[PDB]
Amino acid sequence: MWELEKDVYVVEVDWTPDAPGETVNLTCDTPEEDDITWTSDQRHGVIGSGKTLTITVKEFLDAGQYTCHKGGETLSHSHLLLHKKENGIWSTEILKNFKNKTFLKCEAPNYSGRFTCSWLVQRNMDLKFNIKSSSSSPDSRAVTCGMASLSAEKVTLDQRDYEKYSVSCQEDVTCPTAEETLPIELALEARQQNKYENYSTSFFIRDIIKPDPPKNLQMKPLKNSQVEVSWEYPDSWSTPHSYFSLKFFVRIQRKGAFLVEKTSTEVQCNVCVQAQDRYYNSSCSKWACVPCR
Amino acid sequence: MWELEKDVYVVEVDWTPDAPGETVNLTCDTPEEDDITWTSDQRHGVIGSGKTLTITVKEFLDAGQYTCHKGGETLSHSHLLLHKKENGIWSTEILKNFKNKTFLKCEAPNYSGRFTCSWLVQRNMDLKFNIKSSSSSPDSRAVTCGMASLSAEKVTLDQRDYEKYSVSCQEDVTCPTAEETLPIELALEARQQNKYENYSTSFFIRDIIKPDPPKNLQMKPLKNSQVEVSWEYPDSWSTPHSYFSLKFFVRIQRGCNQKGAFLVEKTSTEVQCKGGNVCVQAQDRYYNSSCSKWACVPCRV
Ligand SMILES: *[C@@H]1O[C@H](CO)[C@@H](O[C@@H]2O[C@H](CO)[C@@H](O[C@@H]3O[C@H](CO[C@H]4O[C@H](CO[C@H]5O[C@H](CO)[C@@H](O)[C@H](O)[C@@H]5O)[C@@H](O)[C@H](O[C@H]5O[C@H](CO)[C@@H](O)[C@H](O)[C@@H]5O)[C@@H]4O)[C@@H](O)[C@H](O[C@H]4O[C@H](CO)[C@@H](O)[C@H](O)[C@@H]4O)[C@@H]3O)[C@H](O)[C@H]2NC(C)=O)[C@H](O)[C@H]1NC(C)=O
Ligand SMILES: *[C@@H]1O[C@H](CO)[C@@H](O[C@@H]2O[C@H](CO)[C@@H](O[C@@H]3O[C@H](CO[C@H]4O[C@H](CO)[C@@H](O)[C@H](O[C@H]5O[C@H](CO)[C@@H](O)[C@H](O)[C@@H]5O)[C@@H]4O)[C@@H](O)[C@H](O[C@H]4O[C@H](CO)[C@@H](O)[C@H](O)[C@@H]4O)[C@@H]3O)[C@H](O)[C@H]2NC(C)=O)[C@H](O)[C@H]1NC(C)=O
Repeated sequence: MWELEKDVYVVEVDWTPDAPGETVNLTCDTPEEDDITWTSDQRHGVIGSGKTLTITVKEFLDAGQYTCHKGGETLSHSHLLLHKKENGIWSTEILKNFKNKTFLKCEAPNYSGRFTCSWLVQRNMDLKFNIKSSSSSPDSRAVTCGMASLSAEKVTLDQRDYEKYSVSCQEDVTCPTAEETLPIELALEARQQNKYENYSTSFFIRDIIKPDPPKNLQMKPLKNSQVEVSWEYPDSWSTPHSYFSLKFFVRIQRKGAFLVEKTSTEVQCNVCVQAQDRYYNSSCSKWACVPCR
Repeated sequence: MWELEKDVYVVEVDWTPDAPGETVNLTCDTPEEDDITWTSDQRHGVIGSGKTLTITVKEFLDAGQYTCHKGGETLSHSHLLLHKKENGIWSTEILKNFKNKTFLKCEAPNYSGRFTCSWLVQRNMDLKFNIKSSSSSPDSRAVTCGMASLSAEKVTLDQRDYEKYSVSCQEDVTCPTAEETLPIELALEARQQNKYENYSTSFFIRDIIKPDPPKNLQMKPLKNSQVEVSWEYPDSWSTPHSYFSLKFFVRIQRGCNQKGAFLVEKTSTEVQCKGGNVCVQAQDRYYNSSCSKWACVPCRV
């Protein structure tokens, strides 16, 4: 057993059919010692007595809020969370894994340090999330995450849909030109009723880069059918643009798209264009399209 | 009065004609209390007695090394330095100021944190220097300076020459990309015989930048008299070169000397000279800091 927060405890449990439950002692935080009574928010009536209650916790009915009582007045109360372990494996039932069997998908528009992570949920009901820096050493990269939000978009995998969640985070210390020598190691804590699970990931910001679409994609004709198309870097992108250079791909929407490093080209013809980091093969941006007219 | 180092004290003195000198008590660092006598390395014979010597210090003869004695044997000794103050202003007589009336001139070849400061001296005799971080707060910029060295070069100002000194320094904490939020505050301690003075300066490394000359300035002709000249960034310059960009100036030889040079951001150009020298200097693309020394080659093919 281990403490998640004040008077909230997590109990690791083996979920095999004939598993021996964990015996856990829960003492009351009070000076009195007589007439002490215990109750549960799952079971009806008195389920124990004495300042310290000793119980065998295997099923979820053994979880919930345990309250002390003496002489009709309430005292302290402790909460028990369950962490399932089946076949030696920690349960992964709150989250729905992506096609690649991973759970967390993060993406960043620039090297500033800001990024967002998102996840899927199997059933959006009675959920509680909490994200933080896994490693807490001095030579670790400190991260300050925001609050998790339910997304309007519903992902469709197999032939089934799933609600998506998302959270924004910012990296504490940065020196933009420098190379990242160790990754950002994250850990997601998930609660659902009295079930506890947690998911971890490590990554470098460079691998999660996804620029924003190019702005002001304008047109100007020249001669019969030939036309020059121009645009400009997005406002979100890192500066200076001489350092965070970009390579753009140009396709024609009625793969086979051709790369152009300048911010304009002439071609005969929808005209769609996406962006990518010039020097690193990171994720490309969303397409910015305009009619070939 | 205040202690500079073990048994070396500094005495601030008002140098007006009729100023009352500061009376300072000097006790001996010894357990004995009898038969105690004092001497000076300036005055002849015994100049005092008693465990504690009380004197009025106004002129420089009142300075120097004061030694204790008992029965012909030497005891401890303390050294006194004077800081002159005239019309409320602290004296600046050991160093010779540059044309711009400043005393310290520093220059750095890159944003690494390394840089050097130099000064002139009025009389190169019996000198002792020491440079350090003036502010000693947590949010100050810590700097580790070296030892002052006599330079071979002798500057000539007006119609008179002066010996030059220089010292190299490195900033404790650095992050090439980092923004400068507070300046480097330095302080030079200068000693000359029994005279004490000190000079202070504040600056951002960006303002003292002076790049090294561009390397490998090659030529290759093309057409009549026309020829393309190419080069590359100096090895000393900060990396990556994509971030620490430069602006180059190109002149034709028959801080920044900006009279008939034309700017070129690329590392090569084509130009007509048909003989002579082609000189080129460098500068930071984004900041108007000091330019580098010229790199010249003959316009020959
Ligand atoms: C560049 O050059 C300038 C010019 O030389 C130089 O400037 C000076 O810097 C030095 C060192 O930083 C300063 O010296 C310090 O002065 C401190 C203050 O001293 C005064 O106040 C004392 C008050 O004592 C009373 O009040 C307290 C209240 O708390 C009480 O307890 C006491 O009992 C007492 O009642 C006073 O006593 C003292 O008097 C002495 O000095 C005067 C002359 O100033 C003299 O006339 C007296 O006879 C007597 O000798 C003075 O008036 C002082 O506290 C400090 O010393 C302590 O702290 C150090 C910390 O390291 C301890 O090691 C040490 O043991 C003491 O506890 C120190 O002496 C000096 O005042 C500056 N002068 C000026 C004009 O600014 C710069 O530093 C140079 N720059 C660089 C980078 O080198
Ligand atoms: C993701 O999910 C996993 C799975 O739940 C989390 O894993 C566990 O993390 C916790 C917290 O980091 C670990 O707990 C600690 O355990 C150590 C060591 O305890 C062991 O050795 C002791 C030797 O003296 C022994 O006494 C302990 O015995 C008790 O526990 C066992 C069960 O392990 C039980 O059977 C006994 O009856 C006892 O009750 C145990 O064998 C312990 O020293 C730690 O104590 C410190 O922290 C507590 C909490 O504040 C504090 O009160 C103490 O004073 C002390 O400062 C702490 O309890 C646990 O071991 C991990 N388990 C596994 C399998 O890895 C993981 O943390 C999650 N990740 C994230 C990022 O949250």
